[PDB]
Amino acid sequence: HYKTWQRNTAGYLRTFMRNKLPNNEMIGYVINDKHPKSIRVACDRFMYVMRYKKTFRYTKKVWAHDEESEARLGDVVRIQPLGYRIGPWKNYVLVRVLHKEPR
Amino acid sequence: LHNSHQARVLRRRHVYRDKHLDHVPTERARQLAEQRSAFEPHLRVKLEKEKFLRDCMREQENLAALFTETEKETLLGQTVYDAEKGMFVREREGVDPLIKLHELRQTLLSVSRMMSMNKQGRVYYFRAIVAVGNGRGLFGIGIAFGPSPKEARSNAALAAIQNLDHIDFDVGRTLTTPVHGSEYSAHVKIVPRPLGKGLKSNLRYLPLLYLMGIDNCRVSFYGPSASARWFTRAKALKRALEQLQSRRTLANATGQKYDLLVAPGEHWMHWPDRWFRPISTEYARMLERIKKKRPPSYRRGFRAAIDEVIPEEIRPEFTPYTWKSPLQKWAEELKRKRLTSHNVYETEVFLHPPA
RNA sequence: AGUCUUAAACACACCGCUCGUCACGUAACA
RNA sequence: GCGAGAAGGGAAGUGUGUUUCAAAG
RNA sequence: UAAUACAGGGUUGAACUGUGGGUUAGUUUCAAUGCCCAAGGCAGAGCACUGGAUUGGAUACCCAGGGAACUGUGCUCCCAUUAAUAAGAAUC
RNA sequence: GAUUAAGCUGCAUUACGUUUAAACUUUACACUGGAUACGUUUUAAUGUUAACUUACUA
RNA sequence: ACAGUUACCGUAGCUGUAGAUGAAUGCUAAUUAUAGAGUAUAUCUCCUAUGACACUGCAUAACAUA
RNA sequence: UUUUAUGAUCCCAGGCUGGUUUAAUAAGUCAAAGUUUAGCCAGAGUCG
RNA sequence: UCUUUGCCUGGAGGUUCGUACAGUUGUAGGUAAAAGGUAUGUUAGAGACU
RNA sequence: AGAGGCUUGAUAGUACUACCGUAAGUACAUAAUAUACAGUCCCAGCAGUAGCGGUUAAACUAUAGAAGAGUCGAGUAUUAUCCAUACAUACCAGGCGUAAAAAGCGUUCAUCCAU
RNA sequence: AGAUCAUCGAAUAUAACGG
RNA sequence: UUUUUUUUUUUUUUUUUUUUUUUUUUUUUUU
RNA sequence: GGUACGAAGUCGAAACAAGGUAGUUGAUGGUGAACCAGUGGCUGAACAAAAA
Repeated sequence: HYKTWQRNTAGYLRTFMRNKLPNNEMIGYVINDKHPKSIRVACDRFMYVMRYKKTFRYTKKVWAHDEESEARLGDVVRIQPLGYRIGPWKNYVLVRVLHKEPR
Repeated sequence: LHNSHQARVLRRRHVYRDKHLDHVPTERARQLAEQRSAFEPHLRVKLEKEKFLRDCMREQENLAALFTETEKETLLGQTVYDAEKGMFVREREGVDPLIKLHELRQTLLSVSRMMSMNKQGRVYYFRAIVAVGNGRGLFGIGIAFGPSPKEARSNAALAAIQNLDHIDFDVGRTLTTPVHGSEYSAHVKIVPRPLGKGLKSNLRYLPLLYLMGIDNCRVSFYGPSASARWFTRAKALKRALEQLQSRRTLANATGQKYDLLVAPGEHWMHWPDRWFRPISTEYARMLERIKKKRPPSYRRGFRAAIDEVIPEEIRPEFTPYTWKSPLQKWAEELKRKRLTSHNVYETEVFLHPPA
C-alpha cells in the first residue's frame, strides 16, 4: 500500500505508466509451447521502493491461449486478460505476435 | 537501464553494429583532407622572434630614474597613546604597528592542560586557543603555549593576529549556497537566514559569530569530535569552511551573465558610458559641429533642462498660497517662527522652571 | 663512570608489570 | 400488516484490504 | 634447475575477425603441515621412553641411545589461507 | 396420558489472580421503525459523576 | 542540541539534557455553580433473571351527518 | 507431464485503511520508507 | 568520478544409512574501558666511545 | 506566604508560528546571601559514566540553619512504554592498512552493468 | 474485471505425477 | 679417533636473472 | 566436568627486554600449576654480517 503523498512523486508515476497498458495488456516471451493450443508467456513487471528510491524487476510467468498456434518458443507476444476462467491453466488470449524466431 | 532479456531482443537496430565504419571527426582525418586539396602546402612551424632592440633601446630610460648619485652610489659603493585610557602600551613587540589594535576583539575558546615527564617528577604547562579577528571582514585563529593560564592566553592571541586572512563575503549580507565542512568526524553546516532576521546560534559561541562578520546565518556544530577532546580538530574546520564562500562579484565576473539580487536593479553590471556622453564641449568648437552633425528633429525628452546646480536654501513647506485653508495658514505661521528662533529653540535646559 | 643509538605490554616508571593449580563463599544457563 | 445480528473478532497469507476501470433486471 | 619426449603461458611480424565483454550458485578442479588406511625398509635426522647431572630447592635448556612421523593418481582444507590491505573503467 | 421434553456467542451478583480493569439521571435536541397526519413511540442517542496527566479564564 | 570520561592525537562505546504522555505509584490541595476527545477498555470459577407480557397500526369495516 | 533460490513442498502467531493545525530561508503545494481517536469494506450454516 | 560480488557492529560467555545425515555469531550471571599511534621520561646480564 | 512538591558539588544555553535594537513595574521607598554554622568520622550514607566520606570538604542528617538563595504552581515528582534527541536505524547520512570488517587461487548458470 | 515487495520465531529442502 | 685408496646403497636448489632507473608511477589529514 | 562475580591464603616465576637461553599458530604426544618436545607456515625477528 502507498500513502497519499507517495502517489504524486515522479518515481511512482513513471513506474505506473510502464506497467499500465491499454486493456490491461502485457508484454512477454513464450517459454513453453508443448501442450496443444497452449503457450506460457513470461511477462516482466516493475515496482517502486520509497525507502532507497530504486526500481527492480521481477518475472511473472502466465499461461495464454492461441487459436492458430502461430507463436513458438522464444517469441515475444502480446496478451490480453479475460473476465472468466477457461481450462485448468489457460487464463489469457493472444492478439498478435511481434517477433518470430527462425524455426 | 534494465538490460533484461526482453530488452536485449528489441533494442538491436541491426544484426551487426559496424563501429569501425562510423564517421567520427578525428585529428588525422581532417589533416588528410586539407593535404588532398594541394595538387602534386604542408605543415609549418614558426620560431620565437628574438629582437635586441626590444630591451636595448628601453633599458636606458629606466636608468634615468635612478642615475642620481644619492640613490646609486650607496648601493654600488616604543609606546602608543590610547587617549580615552591614557596609559603606555607596547607597540611593536613583534606586532605590526600599522594595524590598529583598538578595532579587534578576542574570544577565549578553551584553556587545555598538558603533562610533561622529567627525571625527577612531572611538569605541567598550560595552553590556550584564542581567535582574533575583525567583525567586518576578517577572521583568525591562533594557538600557543605558556607556563601559566594567564600567560598562555596572551601568547595564543599573538599568533591569531599574525595569521589574519581575508574572507569572500557578499556586500549584501546574503550568502549564495550553504557551505559544509569536515576534518575527521566533524560537520559544521551553516544554514543561511533571511535578511533582517538576525543571527541564531548557540549562546556559548555567540561572540564567535560576530567576530566572523557573517550576518544572517545559522551556525551549528554537528558532533565536532566523537572521540577524545573536541577542541583541536575544530580549529581547522573554520579554515576550510569559509574559503568555499562566493559572492556575486566573483561569480558574475567569470559567469558573464545576469547575477543580480532582488532588491537592487543592475548595480554591478550597469556601466553607463561616462566618458562618451558627458564629454566636455567648449564654445569655441561648438559652432563647427553644428553644420556637420544631424539636425535636431526628435521628440522623446521632456525633462531635458538642467545645468550646474548651486546649493540654495529654500522652504517649500512655508509657502503661503491662495488656495490654502485659513487654518493651515495660521498653523504654518506659528511653526515657522519656532524654527527660526536662535535663543530659545536652539538651547538645552535641564530643569523646567528657570531655576 | 658520563654520553650516543635501538627496543619496550612500565610512566605512584623494575621494590615496575603480570599469569596458572589448589582451598572457602554468593549465583544464571539445571 | 411492516421493521429487528443495530449487544457478532469464531474462519483466512497471498488472503483480507487499497488503487485503476466498468455496470439501461 | 645441462640432454630428450608431450603440451601450456608471455614478447614481436603478417593475415583473418568487426563489440566478441566486467562480476559470478542450487556449480566445478587444485591446494603446505598434521592424522586414518595403504605401500613400505638396509642412508642422513628424532617425539614418547630411567640414561649422568643439577641450582640460591626442585628438572625436558647442555651430550648419547631411541620400533611413530618424511616419496601416495586415495580420503582431505582446520591455520599467521601461498606475490602486499580492491576483481573492473577514467585522469599521466 | 390429548404437544406438557426450558436457562446463551449475550447481561448481572459474588469470589480468585494481577502494578492497574468503570453503575448515578425529570434518562424527551436528533437519527430511525410504524403510519393517512411534525397523528404515536423506543435504554444502542443525549446530559451528569471524575486520581485534571487537556483548551479558555483582573 | 551541547557538555563529561589521565592534565597529547584517529576509532569504538557510555551518563545528563528534547519531543510524543495512548500505565502504575508517593506527597500535598474538594479551593464560584459555564470541566473535554479514543476500542468506553483484559483472563477464569459458583449462583440468579431472560423465552412470550418487546415498538407501531382497529385506516385490523372506526367514535358512522337534521 | 508440472512447480522449483525471482523461494516449489512445509510447522506457529499476527485482518487492511483515513483522520484538517503542526513553528525551523528541514519557511512543503499532500508532513516525505514505516506512529493515531467517533469512520468505510468485510465477517458460513443448522428445529428432521 | 562510475558498475558488480563477499563480510563486521564496545570488550566478553554457555550441562555431566538413526552414537547416522544436514545445520549453528546471537534469547544470560556479569562490566565501563579494551585499543592504533607522535613525542618525553625511565629500565635494559643490548651495540659503540671521550 | 491568597499554596504545596522538587534542586541547594561541577557539567547542560535554558525554544522555535505575530513582532525581530525603532523600547519603562524608568526613579524614590529598597537592598541582601548559604563554598557562615550544627551532628557522625572507611562507620552510618548519597549519587548520573566519571565520584565524595580518616586530619571535618558548599557531595551524608538537619532550615526557630533567618521573613531560604532558585525553577514550576493548584499540582509536582519517580518508574515504565516507542522509529529512545546525528549513540544517524547509515539512499539523503557510517566501513573493509595498523584498530571489529575483502572468500587461498581460477573457468562457468541467473540478475545488474557497458560504447 | 485487471494490477498490487511479505515479516518474526537461529537453522536443518528437493517434492508430487507416467514407463 | 687421523691419513690414504679403486667401481656398494639412499638423497638432489652450492654456482647461474638485481644499483627497483617512466612525470619516480602511487598507501592512509592530525600528535 | 566447565564458566561469572567478591574476598583472599599456599605452591611456582610463564609473558615484557636475546636471561624461561625467539614465540604465536594448524594437527598430535606428554606433564599437579607457567605449559614442554618434534614438523609446516608467519614476523607480531633479536644478535652478527663482502671490494681486485
